[PDB]
Amino acid sequence: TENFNMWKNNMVEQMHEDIISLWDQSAILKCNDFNGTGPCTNVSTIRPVVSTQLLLNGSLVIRSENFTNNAKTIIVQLNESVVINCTGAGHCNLSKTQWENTLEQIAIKLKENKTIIFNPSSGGDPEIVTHSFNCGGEFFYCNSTQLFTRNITLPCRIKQIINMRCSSNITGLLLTRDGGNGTEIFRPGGGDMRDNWRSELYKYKVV
Amino acid sequence: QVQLQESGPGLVKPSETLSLTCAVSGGSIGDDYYWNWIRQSPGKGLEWIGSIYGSFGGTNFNPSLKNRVTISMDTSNNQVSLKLNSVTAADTAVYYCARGSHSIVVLFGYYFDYWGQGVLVTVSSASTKGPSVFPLAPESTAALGCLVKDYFPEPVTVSWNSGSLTSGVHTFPAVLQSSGLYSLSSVVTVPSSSLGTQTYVCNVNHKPSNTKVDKRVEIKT
Amino acid sequence: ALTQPPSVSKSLGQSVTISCSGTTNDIGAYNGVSWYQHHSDTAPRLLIYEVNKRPSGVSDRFSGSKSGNTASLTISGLQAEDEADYYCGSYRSGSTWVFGGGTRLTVLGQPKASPTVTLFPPSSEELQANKATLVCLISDFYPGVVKVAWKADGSAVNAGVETTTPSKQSNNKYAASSYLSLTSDQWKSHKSYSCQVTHEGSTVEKTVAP
Ligand SMILES: *[C@@H]1O[C@H](CO)[C@@H](O)[C@H](O)[C@H]1NC(C)=O
Ligand SMILES: *[C@@H]1O[C@H](CO)[C@@H](O)[C@H](O)[C@H]1NC(C)=O
Ligand SMILES: *[C@@H]1O[C@H](CO)[C@@H](O)[C@H](O)[C@H]1NC(C)=O
Ligand SMILES: *[C@@H]1O[C@H](CO)[C@@H](O)[C@H](O)[C@H]1NC(C)=O
Ligand SMILES: *[C@@H]1O[C@H](CO)[C@@H](O)[C@H](O)[C@H]1NC(C)=O
Ligand SMILES: *[C@@H]1O[C@H](CO)[C@@H](O)[C@H](O)[C@H]1NC(C)=O
Repeated sequence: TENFNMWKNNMVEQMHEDIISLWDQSAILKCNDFNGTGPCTNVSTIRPVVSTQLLLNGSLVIRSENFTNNAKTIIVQLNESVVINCTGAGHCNLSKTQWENTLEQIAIKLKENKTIIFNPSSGGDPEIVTHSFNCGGEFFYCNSTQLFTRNITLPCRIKQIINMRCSSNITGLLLTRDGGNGTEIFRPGGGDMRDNWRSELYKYKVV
Repeated sequence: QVQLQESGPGLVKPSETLSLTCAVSGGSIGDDYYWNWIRQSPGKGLEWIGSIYGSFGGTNFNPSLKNRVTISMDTSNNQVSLKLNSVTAADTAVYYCARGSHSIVVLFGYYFDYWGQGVLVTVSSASTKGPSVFPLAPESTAALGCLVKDYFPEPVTVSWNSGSLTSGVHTFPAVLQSSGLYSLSSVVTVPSSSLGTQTYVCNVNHKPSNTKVDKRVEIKT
Repeated sequence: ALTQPPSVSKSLGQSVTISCSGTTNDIGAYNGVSWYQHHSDTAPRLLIYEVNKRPSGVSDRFSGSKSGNTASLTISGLQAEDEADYYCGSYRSGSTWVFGGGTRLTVLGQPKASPTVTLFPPSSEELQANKATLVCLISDFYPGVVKVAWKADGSAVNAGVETTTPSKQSNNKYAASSYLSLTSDQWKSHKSYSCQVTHEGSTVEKTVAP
């Protein structure tokens, strides 16, 4: 008996460092079941997609280092994916039905007995207020208002990498709780990329 | 690449609203930058207050000021504004306006590459008092000056010959008298041969009291 | 906030390293550390951005690094123009932005410089208001410690004197002022006031007269 801990996973911070490094373009215990607990009963022995709000193309449940803590981020993992098409002409079609069923499934998982509401990002940072992501040279900034309040269409801003069409599977989500009342308000999160990558490395350790 | 100039009231009473404005020249505030307000109180270090992002008007705040700060952008006039509510003397400080540049914020953040000069704002119950302005006159070189006497609060602007004279201008820091009033002196060092020919005028500006004075400075009878 | 030592001293020619100790949510979450120089009466000047990058033109003497939750700025071949306050700062999760507490850098070995002194008599215009202010302006001296003594006809002058505390000019030297506040009647009651500025042993005197 010795414990896993995805919230203090030094692996995450090592891979974080080197993805950052790469972005200047310009043994191991695996566990099977989980959630990053202490004891792991069954013991064996990576897309650096930069994105916010949503997780794309990953392992396919909700996890938080502390749910009582509104400041802590909620990583969400889906039992079924949702295909999202994105075009260089500047928008994203998305199945309205397929998307609506998803929110309410996440909504029952959140009730763990009260009202659940999803609202747009509180404001401030453009790469966070929008569902943003890179996609082969280009970088999309799409208003996800319609997403977080038979196709749904999302307007997109697009920048090529000048600083110094692609389809996708939606693996999961990043969420923030308004923790200040008989209502729990959830808004789209992101920013700390380490969360993207412990979303995937939850079931690993080093010893 | 871009100039910023802060402005606003120099004096505010406790519990009232401090209001400032940044006028941005050379670029447009509707562009992909953060426009930030930053301040420094006497003795303390820098403090980020907040930011607004040009593209859509979204704001970020220092968590300990959130409940009494707003920031706006005026896309005509090309200005950004700060409103800080329910002030106290702890809000006395030099206020800076700064542009935020970025590559990908989620990996590299953002940074402050262009700043204005800052405007002093003083929170107090003391009344305003405009200064009296007096000339200073008596080698191959002569020293002429203006004495700006007994004003509150800081600062005062002194220029010479409407800004057309720069070389040799030295405006000294103010002295504080036990009355609570400030005085300073501006000195310009002219060619001694240029006297009797060139005219020298100090232009004194005390914004909090709406005092604008020009004094001729001559070597007298 | 983020922690820096409040003050460090080195000497001309040496190297100095200023540490900024942050948290897992700023420095450990981003390569977003920026460093700022701040001179008096100037706006903060950007030095380093994105941990280690420089704008043109801040010299090669400046460089930034990162280690875990701690960043560092190093300055080589210290010149007098580097005596300044230095601030580190970083973007922080939850869309906030945070500055360090500041480090005040002192640079020893700076060549000494003797004060220019200029003494002004009261204006007739002030005297007509029944007052008389004598103005002793002292500039371009280093180090920034001076002693001002007022004399009236030779006798020491105790009262009516207000001297500022020395401050840095844009050319890295110091400046200060002394004001002797008098009444019209006192100004005429004597026939030669003088200002004595004393800076590192030696002493300059200027003299005005009714
Ligand atoms: C979770 O957060 C709550 C509120 O922030 C706190 O009271 C509790 O101690 C935390 N649990 C931990 C740190 O295990
Ligand atoms: C999006 O394109 C993909 C093809 O890879 C497929 O899911 C489908 O044809 C499109 N879905 C839409 C438009 O909802
Ligand atoms: C949906 O996507 C297709 C191609 O991806 C595009 O031509 C179309 O304009 C989008 N919107 C609608 C409403 O069809
Ligand atoms: C979509 O997002 C942009 C950027 O955040 C915002 O300016 C715009 O108002 C949003 N659209 C609607 C219909 O609110
Ligand atoms: C979604 O993922 C499956 C494998 O999990 C893959 O076969 C499929 O092509 C993916 N769809 C898209 C649109 O990328
Ligand atoms: C996700 O996978 C699809 C299919 O391989 C690909 O087109 C898309 O670029 C991937 N997403 C990202 C963000 O790379």
